[PDB]
Amino acid sequence: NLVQFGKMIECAIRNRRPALDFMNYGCYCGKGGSGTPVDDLDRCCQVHDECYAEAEKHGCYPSLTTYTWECRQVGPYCNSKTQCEVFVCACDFAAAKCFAQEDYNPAHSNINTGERCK
Repeated sequence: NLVQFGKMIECAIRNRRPALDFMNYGCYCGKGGSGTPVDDLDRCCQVHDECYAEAEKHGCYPSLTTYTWECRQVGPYCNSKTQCEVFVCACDFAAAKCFAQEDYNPAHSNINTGERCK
């Protein structure tokens, strides 16, 4: 669920920035979901959106999913059981690792998505 994804980001990126930074960034970081991603970080978010949308297509509801995971020395680690929770944990896991790897450009935060993401 939302809080878990937040804690998972924090874990992956070693609390280098607030998880809240990833909620208003580029064309895809935040809720939905259009145009060309402004950079590879934003593309993390696009792939994440696609992942959730696959999950929902198959009967999961990512916003209602509370999965099982742990923050380990090596990073976030999914330890879920049911199909949906395994699927949704793995969406969040790939996005969090992606965020840890990619550059965060402050000029790409809080962009006019109305105008720049069509």
